[PDB]
Amino acid sequence: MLLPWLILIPFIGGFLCWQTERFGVKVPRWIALITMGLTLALSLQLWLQGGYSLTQSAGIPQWQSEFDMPWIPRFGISIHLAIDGLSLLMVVLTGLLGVLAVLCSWKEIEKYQGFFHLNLMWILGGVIGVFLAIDMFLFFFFWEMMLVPMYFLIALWGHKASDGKTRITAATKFFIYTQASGLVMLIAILALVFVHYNATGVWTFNYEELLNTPMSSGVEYLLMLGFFIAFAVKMPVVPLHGWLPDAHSQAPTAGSVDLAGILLKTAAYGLLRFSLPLFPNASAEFAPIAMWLGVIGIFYGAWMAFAQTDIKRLIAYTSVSHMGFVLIAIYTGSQLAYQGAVIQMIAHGLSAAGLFILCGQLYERIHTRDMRMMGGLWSKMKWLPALSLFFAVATLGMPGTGNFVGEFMILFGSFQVVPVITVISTFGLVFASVYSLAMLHRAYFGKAKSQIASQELPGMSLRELFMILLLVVLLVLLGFYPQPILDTSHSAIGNIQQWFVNSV
Amino acid sequence: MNMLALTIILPLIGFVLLAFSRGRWSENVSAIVGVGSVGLAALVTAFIGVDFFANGEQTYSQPLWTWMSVGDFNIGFNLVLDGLSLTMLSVVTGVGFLIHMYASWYMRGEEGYSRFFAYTNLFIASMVVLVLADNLLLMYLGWEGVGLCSYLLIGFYYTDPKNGAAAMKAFVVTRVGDVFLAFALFILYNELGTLNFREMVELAPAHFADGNNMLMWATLMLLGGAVGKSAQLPLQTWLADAMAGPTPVSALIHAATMVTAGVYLIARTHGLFLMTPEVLHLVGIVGAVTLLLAGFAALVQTDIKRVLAYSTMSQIGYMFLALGVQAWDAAIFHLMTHAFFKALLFLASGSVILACHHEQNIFKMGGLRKSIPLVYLCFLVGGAALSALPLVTAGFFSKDEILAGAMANGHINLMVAGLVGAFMTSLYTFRMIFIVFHGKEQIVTHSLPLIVLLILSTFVGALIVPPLQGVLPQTTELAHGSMLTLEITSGVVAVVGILLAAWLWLGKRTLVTSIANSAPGRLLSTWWYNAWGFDWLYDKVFVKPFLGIAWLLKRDPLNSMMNIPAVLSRFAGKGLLLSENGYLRWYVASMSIGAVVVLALLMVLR
Ligand SMILES: CCCCCCCCCCCCCCCCCC(=O)OC[C@H](COP(=O)(O)OCCN)OC(=O)CCCCCCCCCCCCCCCCC
Ligand SMILES: CCCCCCCCCCCCCCCCCC(=O)OC[C@H](COP(=O)(O)OCCN)OC(=O)CCCCCCCCCCCCCCCCC
Ligand SMILES: CCCCCCCCCCCCCCCCCC(=O)OC[C@H](COP(=O)(O)OCCN)OC(=O)CCCCCCCCCCCCCCCCC
Ligand SMILES: CCCCCCCCCCCCCCCCCC(=O)OC[C@H](COP(=O)(O)OCCN)OC(=O)CCCCCCCCCCCCCCCCC
Ligand SMILES: CCCCCCCCCCCCCCCCCC(=O)OC[C@H](COP(=O)(O)OCCN)OC(=O)CCCCCCCCCCCCCCCCC
Ligand SMILES: CCCCCCCCCCCCCCCCCC(=O)OC[C@H](COP(=O)(O)OCCN)OC(=O)CCCCCCCCCCCCCCCCC
Ligand SMILES: CCCCCCCCCCCCCCCCCCCC
Repeated sequence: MLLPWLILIPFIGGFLCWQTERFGVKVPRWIALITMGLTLALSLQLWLQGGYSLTQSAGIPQWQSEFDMPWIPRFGISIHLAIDGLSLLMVVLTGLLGVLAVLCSWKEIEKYQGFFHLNLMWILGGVIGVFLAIDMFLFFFFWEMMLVPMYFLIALWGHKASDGKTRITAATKFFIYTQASGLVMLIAILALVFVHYNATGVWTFNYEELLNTPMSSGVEYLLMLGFFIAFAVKMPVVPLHGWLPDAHSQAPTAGSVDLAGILLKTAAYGLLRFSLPLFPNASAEFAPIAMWLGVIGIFYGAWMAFAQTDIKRLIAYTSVSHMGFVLIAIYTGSQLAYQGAVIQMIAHGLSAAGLFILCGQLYERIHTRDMRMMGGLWSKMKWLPALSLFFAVATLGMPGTGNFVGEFMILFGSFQVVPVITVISTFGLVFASVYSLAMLHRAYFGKAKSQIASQELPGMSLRELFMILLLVVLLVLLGFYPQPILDTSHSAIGNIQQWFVNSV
Repeated sequence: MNMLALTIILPLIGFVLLAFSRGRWSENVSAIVGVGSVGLAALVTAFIGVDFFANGEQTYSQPLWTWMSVGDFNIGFNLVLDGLSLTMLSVVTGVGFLIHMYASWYMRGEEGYSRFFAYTNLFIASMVVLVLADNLLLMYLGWEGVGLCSYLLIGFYYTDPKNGAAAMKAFVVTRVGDVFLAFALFILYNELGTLNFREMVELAPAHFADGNNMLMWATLMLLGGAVGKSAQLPLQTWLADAMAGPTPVSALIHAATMVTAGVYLIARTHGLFLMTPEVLHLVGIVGAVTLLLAGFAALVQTDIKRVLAYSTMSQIGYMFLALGVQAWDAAIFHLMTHAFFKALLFLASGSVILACHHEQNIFKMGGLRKSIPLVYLCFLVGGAALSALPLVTAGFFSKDEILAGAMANGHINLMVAGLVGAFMTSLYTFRMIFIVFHGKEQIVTHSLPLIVLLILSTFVGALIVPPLQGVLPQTTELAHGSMLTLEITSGVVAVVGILLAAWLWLGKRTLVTSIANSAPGRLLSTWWYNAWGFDWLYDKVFVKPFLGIAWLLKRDPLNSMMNIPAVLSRFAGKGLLLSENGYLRWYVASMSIGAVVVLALLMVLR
């Protein structure tokens, strides 16, 4: 019931930020803040009223809330939303990151701020719709709908220091990758729908009805291959990964647009929700390839991030390595590894949000991003280097932050399933510590090798410090007490794991 | 006894307050907050010990909450307290309090006062978590917090990039050790389904009745994590380089907190190593080799802090040898004594450095006994305790217990290694003492810790016993004649090492300069100065290929591989655009070509 409002409130809010620019340039930021606060409040109200902690696993489908409306009755297409523990967790994370993104661009008084805010809210609404839709056409619709505002934000409101041609090139590369992968996913969806139509005679796109689809061996492999191409481009999984550092480099200066659409794990959610229950045997056979791809992605992202002279590209390849960890977790078939994957995804979103916000604030202070131009910044900034030290400590898998709980439950489940990939991924954790230390010592420690890093810099504002400390508090509380997050998503993970291991 | 969580709450409160102070408080207030948090932890430790001894040595358990609960994976936030945990906690709190008072005197006039005190308070809290945890995951939390605080304290003078490189090497080697510890954690949870120590020692022999290979692997990776944190073979190369922090940082790392974590790992999980005797023998062999190599490296070292580090290395090697001969109480008693005199030696070395107002090699100074009599006395008694001087020093009693347990269990090669290591220990210790304090002169907040460690490095430290009865198994008792001749042999070895040091370095270095210039002397001194080429081997085997792969991959080859179809599409479009030349005759010719192609295809496929 509240899910259509959960999707439409960002869209109506973005339309309001566009329309209320005539009353002032400082108005659409307040409107966007109000509507993301309303979205987050609705998500938290769904969390409180759901009773997710006391919910027990009953098998797919099992939704805490469900909405149906016919959209295209010729193909049996419905605007069909459904929320359970995992989807609610991702919706809450999306709302929190949207509030952080709206706050992160609070000092932009540009003449066209209203369209920027509409663009951001439409990205957030598309991400929420991806997390909520259980109709194949609607899920694909939101999946490709959240990319046009992404493209326009990167291309027009991107990094002003870089040339326009590089911004358009990076945005076009990102759009081409994501939309071609979405098209392949659509072809897999259509072939699955047609297989179900020949087997049954009923036109439908519903996830619940397409679950019991009798398919031969080889067709199911192709369908899961298309789904995995989409969910591996947007994860990212190597070699389908260059769009992520190219778009992070040319992202807008404040870093809000990084948090809005690039930083939310829609692809791994789709792997958990759509790839494994619909195609269990084919995913079971593709598990070694995906797990070795995750190992190669971890080490490729580590060696990439160590060799990066750009901070934003370093955080992008950190995201690549941690998403490789999640990809290893997803194809294990273990409840403990799945719960660790959920915790790791939430904690990695929080840590990368803190890292990108601190990098944006640092670029506001110093107007450069090259590691050969900073050094010894601890003595010049009041708050930024210690908070960045905390967040780089979080991204190396340090206990006390939720990332450690994430990768360690992932590796416990993986060692229960596959030990060699577990031990190689732990060496990947060593590599993660290596590049985090390299970034810390190239950025804030040492002696200054530039003139702009030889002067005293102004301290951070109250709102940026407040939101970064909020991220710090959330990461620490997730590291020390991850139990409410674990009990929130216990039923959905249980249903997915039981459906995966009971149909092989 | 119920205030066991206060020993972590108070240092955590101190660390949080001193971090968020950001130097805005005065140095008096920051020092008061830091050393008062550590002193409150020490006082709560004293009350806990009083209640523990008044309760008849009963193990106490205080759960706080549940960390993780995913199906059968149940990890709890529980603290435990037995005799071993009480000994560890008392050592950490007392030695940290003395070091904190010394640092409150020592860091005066320095930047990052609150940062230093916050990092040391977090170090104390993480070590208390390490020594109080009842499950391996909470102990891993304390383990990694201890490693993080070691990284943050070694590179305290961040302006020099060499300190940052030292902190890098320290954290990377300790992280490899923590990955081996994680390997052991994964194996133990996969086998027994639990991470509690008592549950391991309860349902380990029932599960491993048929096969013992996985338990052997688990104990091997436990040993790997232990030697990762205790700076032993083969993960020892970080310590001498990671000297880069201040003197109280080195004292806290070498004496109280950091390198005793591996010994606490081996002694805490003693049952699992007891059912795998080959791994325990490997622990003993690793300790023996580490102490021998540490002695040979400390014999030629020219820096006082570096030879103190290799002395710490040889002491932890003796401790690992004691663990490998099933002498657990001797190992923990040696932890107590070695923490006391190594803290004393490092504080005296810091006083020497501040008196010399520069970090120089030991050959630069000489005849410093007249300038600083108290520091000379501190260094003398610390060297006497480190060299196991009989009947006056606690180090003699602790080492005597170590070799008594070693000889009483049928280990003779380890006995020979221990005797040679004691001889070399006395040799390098009083070599450094006679070089730095004898020759020709060229150039209340701290006296109290020096006096306390002055007292505790003597036989007063040997008067203190740890309450390890009922926690660790009892050692096999040696014969009275064998124990007497072992004490006589150890004392004789100590005094002949003292006399050889007085022959060789107290007088004019003639035979030292006779054996120095020879080519065997050059090769042996070059080999022993560079830690037997272990750091060079790890640079050529793990660091250089890593840098080479990073330089080879910095251009993102997979991105170019996936961008190849874009180049193919551009080239194909450019080639196809040549047909649009704008000539009408070519258009008619192409239309006729298409007609021919269509008709030929229809005729062929008919
Ligand atoms: C797992 C593998 C199998 C499944 C694959 C599924 C498909 C999705 C994932 C792969 C997508 C690969 C996309 C590669 C090109 C990315 C777009 C790009 O780089 O555009 C920028 C570039 C122009 O930039 P610039 O370098 O400045 O050009 C100089 C000219 N002025 O633009 C250009 O140079 C021209 C761009 C033309 C349009 C893009 C290229 C389309 C090629 C076909 C795409 C379909 C997939 C075919 C197989 C791909 C390889 C396996
Ligand atoms: C302009 C130039 C540049 C741009 C263009 C570049 C090229 C674009 C086109 C690329 C794709 C080519 C065609 C790929 C699909 C091939 C399908 C195929 O061979 O199917 C045969 C068989 C069908 O199954 P069948 O046995 O008939 O089932 C009935 C009874 N079992 O199939 C099977 O039995 C299953 C076969 C599975 C393996 C084949 C598919 C490989 C997919 C490769 C990409 C993904 C690889 C994995 C992920 C990588 C990392 C993301
Ligand atoms: C560059 C991107 C685009 C790439 C090219 C476009 C997609 C190419 C897909 C190639 C598929 C090759 C299939 C070869 C066998 C065909 C004959 C066959 O076996 O048909 C079986 C069946 C019809 O007979 P039926 O009585 O329905 O039997 C039910 C069996 N389940 O058949 C059916 O019911 C329908 C079978 C459909 C199979 C899935 C097709 C789409 C799969 C997703 C996309 C391709 C794989 C992922 C990407 C690869 C790399 C690009
Ligand atoms: C690792 C160091 C030592 C541990 C202390 C510090 C840990 C990190 C502090 C921040 C995060 C704290 C997260 C937990 C807060 C307390 C809430 C809690 O856990 O409640 C659970 C429990 C009551 O529920 P119960 O059912 O018994 O739980 C079992 C599972 N159902 O609750 C209880 O039974 C009561 C538990 C009370 C615990 C009070 C701890 C106060 C700590 C103050 C620290 C101040 C500094 C924080 C930052 C430090 C640096 C990171
Ligand atoms: C738990 C027991 C032990 C178990 C193992 C735990 C291991 C993991 C611990 C993770 C926590 C972070 C550890 C590293 C943080 C280092 C921060 C730091 O260096 O702070 C010092 C700095 C002030 O130092 P200074 O250099 O003088 O000032 C800057 C220049 N003007 O300070 C500043 O500039 C301001 C403060 C910066 C951030 C301090 C730490 C924040 C995170 C912890 C507290 C979070 C808030 C408390 C509530 C939590 C939720 C209940
Ligand atoms: C012998 C038996 C036991 C073996 C156990 C496993 C191996 C243990 C290795 C221990 C030694 C590690 C030494 C690491 C030193 C790190 C410090 C260092 O060298 O720093 C230099 C450099 C600084 O970085 P930068 O930011 O560029 O500097 C700014 C300007 N100074 O930073 C660098 O150059 C970065 C160096 C990164 C090193 C990464 C090491 C990864 C180790 C992976 C182990 C894999 C084991 C299995 C291998 C396959 C076996 C079949
Ligand atoms: C999806 C966003 C997640 C943000 C991080 C949340 C981490 C969990 C914090 C839970 C609260 C912990 C402290 C209070 C515990 C109260 C327990 C009450 C029942 C015993």
